Amino acid sequence: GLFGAIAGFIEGGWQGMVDGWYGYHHSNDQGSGYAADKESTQKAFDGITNKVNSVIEKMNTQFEAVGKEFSNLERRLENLNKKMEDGFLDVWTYNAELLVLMENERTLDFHDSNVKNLYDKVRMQLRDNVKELGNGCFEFYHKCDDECMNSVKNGTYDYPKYEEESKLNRNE
Amino acid sequence: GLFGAIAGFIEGGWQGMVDGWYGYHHSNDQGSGYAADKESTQKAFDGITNKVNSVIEKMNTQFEAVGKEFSNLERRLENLNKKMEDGFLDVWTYNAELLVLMENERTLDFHDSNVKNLYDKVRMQLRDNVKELGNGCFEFYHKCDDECMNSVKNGTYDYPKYEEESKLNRNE
Amino acid sequence: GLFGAIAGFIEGGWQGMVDGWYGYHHSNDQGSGYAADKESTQKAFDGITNKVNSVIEKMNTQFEAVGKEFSNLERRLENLNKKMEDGFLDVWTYNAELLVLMENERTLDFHDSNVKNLYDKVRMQLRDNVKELGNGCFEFYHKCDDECMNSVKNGTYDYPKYEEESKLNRNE
Amino acid sequence: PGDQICIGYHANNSTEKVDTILERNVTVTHAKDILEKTHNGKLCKLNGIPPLELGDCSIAGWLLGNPECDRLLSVPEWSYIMEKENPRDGLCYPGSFNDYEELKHLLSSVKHFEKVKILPKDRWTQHTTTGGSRACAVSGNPSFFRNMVWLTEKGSNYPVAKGSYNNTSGEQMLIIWGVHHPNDETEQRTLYQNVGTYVSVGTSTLNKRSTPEIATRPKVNGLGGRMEFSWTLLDMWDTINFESTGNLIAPEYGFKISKRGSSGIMKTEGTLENCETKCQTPLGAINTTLPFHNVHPLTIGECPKYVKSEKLVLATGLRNVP
Amino acid sequence: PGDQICIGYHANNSTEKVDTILERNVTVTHAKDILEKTHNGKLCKLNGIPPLELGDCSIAGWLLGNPECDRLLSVPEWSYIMEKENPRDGLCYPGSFNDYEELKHLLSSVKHFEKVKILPKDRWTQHTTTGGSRACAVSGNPSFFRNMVWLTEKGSNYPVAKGSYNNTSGEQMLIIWGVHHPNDETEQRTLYQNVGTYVSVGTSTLNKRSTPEIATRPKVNGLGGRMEFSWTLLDMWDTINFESTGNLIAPEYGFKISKRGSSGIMKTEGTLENCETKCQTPLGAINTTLPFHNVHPLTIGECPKYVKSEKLVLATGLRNVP
Amino acid sequence: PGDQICIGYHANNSTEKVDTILERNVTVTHAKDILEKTHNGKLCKLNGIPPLELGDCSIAGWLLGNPECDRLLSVPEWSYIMEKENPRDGLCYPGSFNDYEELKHLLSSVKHFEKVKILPKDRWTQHTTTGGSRACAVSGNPSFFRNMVWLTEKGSNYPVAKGSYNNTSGEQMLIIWGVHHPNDETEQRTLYQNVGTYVSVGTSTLNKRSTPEIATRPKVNGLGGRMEFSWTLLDMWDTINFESTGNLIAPEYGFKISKRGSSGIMKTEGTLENCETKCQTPLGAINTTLPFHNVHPLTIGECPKYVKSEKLVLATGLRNVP
Ligand SMILES: *[C@@H]1O[C@H](CO)[C@@H](O[C@@H]2O[C@H](CO)[C@@H](O)[C@H](O)[C@H]2NC(C)=O)[C@H](O)[C@H]1NC(C)=O
Ligand SMILES: *[C@@H]1O[C@H](CO)[C@@H](O[C@@H]2O[C@H](CO)[C@@H](O)[C@H](O)[C@H]2NC(C)=O)[C@H](O)[C@H]1NC(C)=O
Ligand SMILES: *[C@@H]1O[C@H](CO)[C@@H](O[C@@H]2O[C@H](CO)[C@@H](O)[C@H](O)[C@H]2NC(C)=O)[C@H](O)[C@H]1NC(C)=O
Ligand SMILES: *[C@@H]1O[C@H](CO)[C@@H](O)[C@H](O)[C@H]1NC(C)=O
Ligand SMILES: *[C@@H]1O[C@H](CO)[C@@H](O)[C@H](O)[C@H]1NC(C)=O
Ligand SMILES: *[C@@H]1O[C@H](CO)[C@@H](O)[C@H](O)[C@H]1NC(C)=O
Repeated sequence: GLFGAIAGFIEGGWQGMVDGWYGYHHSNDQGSGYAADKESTQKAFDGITNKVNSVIEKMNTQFEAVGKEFSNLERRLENLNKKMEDGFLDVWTYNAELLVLMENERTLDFHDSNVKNLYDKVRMQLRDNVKELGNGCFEFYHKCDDECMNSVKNGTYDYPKYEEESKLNRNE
Repeated sequence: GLFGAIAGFIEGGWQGMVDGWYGYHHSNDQGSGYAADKESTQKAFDGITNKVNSVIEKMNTQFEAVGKEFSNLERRLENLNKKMEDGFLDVWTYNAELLVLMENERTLDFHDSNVKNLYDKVRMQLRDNVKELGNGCFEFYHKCDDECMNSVKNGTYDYPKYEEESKLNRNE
Repeated sequence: GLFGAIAGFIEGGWQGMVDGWYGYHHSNDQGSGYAADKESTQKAFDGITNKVNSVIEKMNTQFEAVGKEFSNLERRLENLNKKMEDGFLDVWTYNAELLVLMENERTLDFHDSNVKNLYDKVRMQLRDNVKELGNGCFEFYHKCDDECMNSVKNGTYDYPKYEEESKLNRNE
Repeated sequence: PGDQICIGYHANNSTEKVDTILERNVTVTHAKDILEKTHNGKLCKLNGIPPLELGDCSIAGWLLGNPECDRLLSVPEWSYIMEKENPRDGLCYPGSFNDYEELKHLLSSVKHFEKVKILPKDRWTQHTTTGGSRACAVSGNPSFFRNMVWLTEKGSNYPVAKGSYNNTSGEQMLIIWGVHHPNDETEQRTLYQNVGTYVSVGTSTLNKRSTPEIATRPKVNGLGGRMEFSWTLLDMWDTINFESTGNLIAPEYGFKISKRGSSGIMKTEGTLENCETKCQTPLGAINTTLPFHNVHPLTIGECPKYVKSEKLVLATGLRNVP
Repeated sequence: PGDQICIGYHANNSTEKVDTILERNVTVTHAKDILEKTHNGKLCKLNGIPPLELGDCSIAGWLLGNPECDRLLSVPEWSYIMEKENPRDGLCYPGSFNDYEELKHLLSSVKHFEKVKILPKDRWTQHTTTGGSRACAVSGNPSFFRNMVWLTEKGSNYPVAKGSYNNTSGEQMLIIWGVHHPNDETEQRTLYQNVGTYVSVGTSTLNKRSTPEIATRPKVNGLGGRMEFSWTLLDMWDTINFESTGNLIAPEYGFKISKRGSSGIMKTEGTLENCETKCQTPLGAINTTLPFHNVHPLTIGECPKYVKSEKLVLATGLRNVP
Repeated sequence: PGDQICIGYHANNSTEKVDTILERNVTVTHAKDILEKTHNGKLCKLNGIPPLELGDCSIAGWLLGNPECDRLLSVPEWSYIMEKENPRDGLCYPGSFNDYEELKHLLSSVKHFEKVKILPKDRWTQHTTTGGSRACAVSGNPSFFRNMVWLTEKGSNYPVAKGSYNNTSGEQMLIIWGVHHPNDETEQRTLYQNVGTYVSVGTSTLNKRSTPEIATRPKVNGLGGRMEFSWTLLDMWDTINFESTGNLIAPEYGFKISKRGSSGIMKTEGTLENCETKCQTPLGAINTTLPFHNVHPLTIGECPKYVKSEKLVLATGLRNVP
């Protein structure tokens, strides 16, 4: 996809992560497990809700066919009426179909962007206290317990706190 | 936003930077202050100017209602005329509104892309002579006077020149 | 462009690379030369083929003018017919022109994304066994023969294999 | 190997597909179908108000009062009118109906009439009014359109026939009249005694007149004669005057427009069922909250927007990846 | 801590808002409103050329010459025509105007007439021409449409009335004529002496004829009679022939089309003010460089494109971030 | 300095340009022109079926049988009809053709007629049928529309003229008839002996009648008289009856609709050439696989979609970078 994360460097999705669109998997001495990122999920949810409403609302001023009859000596008029009602029908079918195709594209790319941005946020916080594996994972140069994992997930990781332990581990 | 810079890792805008859309803030011994990136601003300006002209120009072949009257025995014809003129009105209102919404989205994302690309250009030039803080800033592993700052801003930074001073500072 | 690679950090294209849209240039003791990335080229080709078909197919339910004649006492009717046929003509001309402009934009940005994603894939595989020059190139901290180059191109580079040679070279 | 944190995205068991410009048949975790494709196959009341079911009668058969349409002699307010493609019971005495399609169009914005006895038949004391035809027979005897009066000779005379009506009814009033075009002159003399007759009608705005045409034509419903009907909407407080020396088919009634609003004539061969809807199509009724439908273009009521699409599915979730 | 360089973006005091598909009410640093919503509330000259202000007259009242419309007897070139919804001064002698809406449509592409005295009244030496009605009275005396001639009996005779005109004027010419439909036969004999009369009109392409209808109708402007007007465009070098034994309302004049171009009839109750515009609507004049407006669909002149939108604002700058 | 691998993209010698919203005149490595702008400048057979080339004849001249149109007396199936803007050979005897544009519209869905001799001329034994005019002359002698019969006095009498035809032909049948409107009464008596004549026509659905109008008109093709033509489509198994005491212009033939389908009248001054196409425009024939064209809006056959665009080029490759 456009942003290279979904079906990209993050090669697959998680059946294990049930309560959000994007989030985390952690692994330490205490054990392992999944957790959704609530902030990013909610931001995306709001956007998508706005998107659907917009596509619908823009096609509320749409043509309606109104039943009329014509004599056998009004065939041109009848044809004009038919061409018109068919013509607007075709315009609005086009508008609906195109809009849905274009917005579906952007919807998939939006989620891709959201995943990439979350990844980059974590990356930029952890810095060289971790190894970037290339698969969506960061492997720590220090021990990172549940409290530590939680700080990363809510964007309060203490780089300086683990800096010395990490530099020592990283430099051997 | 789609590119993750604006209201993203670069958390806020600069009231201090008055003469461009994107640019720099520098901090050394000589003092500090703001400066717009003229190249990137100008490229964006040209694009946006082209965008507005395009949206306008595409809706110059737009339907016009032409005043006509009908007898009390031409009600079907009158209704046909009304349905037609209303029908094109609704089509063109749709076209105008949709176009503006879609292009507004892309306009905001364009500026976001422009900021990210400028950031990455500087990043890729400075390399490991700086620390990437995670907030749009690079902190130098060497002293970088006004002349040095100016070289970064016009894409002529001397990586090799400061390499040794930086590696020594970085490695302690 | 939106993704910053094409006419971006990768400043120019390759006349030397004839059998694909994206790919590689390698340089070692055995010599040098060009090679297209078949996977990424093919994925893009399929997308673009789908794109053109879609733009065409969405405008197959398009208005047709049908020849009719009117008396000198049917001028309003004649005008209605003319306004209608012209009106749909203008709608469909708008739809065709706009669609092509919008999709051309996205086509160029798609190729830009594809180049950036390929770059990032290689980057994330090579890691710190290479220097990132900033121009689309990676300079190896070890000797990388044709077999080694081939492994990078088909995504099977052995980071651990060259790790020690690279760390030794990199750390002096 | 050390402690790890990984970034990732949702996947599930969804097999919902969407299309994009670049790709088709993409599986997504969540999607929203915005197109209603179903209907109940029935004709229903619209917000509890039933349609006017003409059955085998046409609009003309109803308003003129073809004797096969007697169930329609007094009808309550309707929400739409059901008419068959080719109703059997129309002009029982054959002929034509001027500006008939215009009259049907008027009916699209009328929801009720009050039939008013504007020119009571018993007031034509100088003419015979028991005139009728086997083509409009009732119980094997000649009869005629219930709402109309066929004036003929009385005691071998047809004096000048005059009637007028001032519309004091409180709304505009639909009034129909006709002219008989005989097959031959024996017919003309037996019926009207007079020759070179005329039918004249005048309001503040209409001055429409006629000379009957005598002429051989193929038989329709057994008859070579024809009756040519015309109509007008008589404004409030305006007067209509009829004047004739022969061949006038006079209205006895006018139809006061008693309720106005969005309505319509639906062409259908079907019958009203005991069901309720907010949105009626000729194929059946729609009950949906979805914004689009593809059931039929000709709908009545509070309906979604019609498109020709076979599918409209918006992606809401992300690409569903194995 | 060491020397720093930071990358960033503009922010300012803008409170300008824009909408997108994904988000609404987004504040941006710069934006471009492309929708004109204002007008001056006045009817104006269009590029220095004033409209034809009919005032209380209709198109028919003007062209026929209703005596209440005498200010319009000679009018210079116009840029549009102002007509009220229900002008008081139209057919002073009541009646009808065949293909009237077609005539109004013609006027959309006509910017001037030259009225030409095609059939001077004094040349009807065999008929009375001082015929008029209290319904078209002037100074308390019976009169008539200024552009028309009501031919009646002279010395108790009405000989066959013949007039013809070859259009040598250099452009197509609008010509109107009428037929009088009397209320009764006393009227017919007093006016025309003859009975069973006719009005015939013929050009190279038109052969339109009439027999007057005598008949009781409700009074309009005090009269049960009617005058039915018809019109034709007489081509250059073609001839029109009028022929009658009674009931002809002859034109004295024809209107040569002297200037053609985009014009129109604007329906308005207002009056022309001393102002100038390039774009006129019925609500008022527009003066803008913006590409769209939402003022009124029916505009005349060099105008922006009308849309129903309440707002059209394009973002030009970036999201304005605190 | 060490071994290197570089990532990059294709460039070539392409000078193909495309536009986007943000940028214009962008050079790309590959592009797809989707707009056909060319045609062969010729009128051709459409799928091997030639058009009906009227030449100098109008639709009326053909169907009535103006003697200048004799090449069209029997024509095979056509794919479209070519008619000039102002064909010389139409109504040789001047007049009018009621609902002519409606008849032309019918022709859009008709691909062949079989002309059937419905009322053979020799069966009018009580009337002269060798009636004709110098305006329709053939070889310097008066003649007449080949498909029509001008009934006149025989032996100083014009008895009541009656003809009828039951449509047993197996398809609907187009039938035309006329009424002669003389210039003067000497003409009327010399031709018809009778005065106060009539033409009556009746089918199951049509009851259309006429009294001829005698009246001075400007000369057209040398004549002040006129013939007014009318037409009807006679349904299968229905009967048409003509009845007249003067002034009837009877059909001798009817045109059975023998093939139906999408056709059309193309307005062109050109002539058919020896060429073949699937898509014909008035400017010339189109041979393309491209989805759009900008040649002409009025096309016949299997055609691309018409747009007003001067260019439609889709980028397929990437920005072509030096
Ligand atoms: C027809 O009937 C009406 C109602 O009786 C007559 O009376 C007047 O017409 C006005 C029209 O606006 C009515 O609303 C009023 O009720 C009446 N006005 C007055 C002052 O009484 C009308 O005159 C009748 N028509 C004829 C020809 O007599
Ligand atoms: C009507 O007047 C015109 C102008 O005098 C007559 O004269 C000819 O008609 C043509 C039409 O194209 C004019 O343009 C010319 O000025 C005239 N031609 C010639 C050769 O003189 C026309 O004949 C008149 N009509 C009648 C019935 O006499
Ligand atoms: C006109 O001709 C037809 C064919 O001979 C007559 O015959 C019947 O009409 C039906 C119409 O549906 C034809 O299809 C059949 O061939 C006939 N039916 C029978 C039972 O014979 C028709 O009667 C003729 N019209 C007149 C006035 O006599
Ligand atoms: C869509 O994909 C499914 C499986 O992913 C496949 O079975 C099918 O061929 C596709 N749908 C159609 C009918 O094109
Ligand atoms: C838009 O945002 C402003 C402040 O940012 C807020 O006051 C207002 O509610 C919003 N506008 C409306 C009327 O929706
Ligand atoms: C497009 O670009 C070419 C060269 O790249 C230039 O010569 C030309 O001015 C441009 N085309 C036009 C006619 O605008």
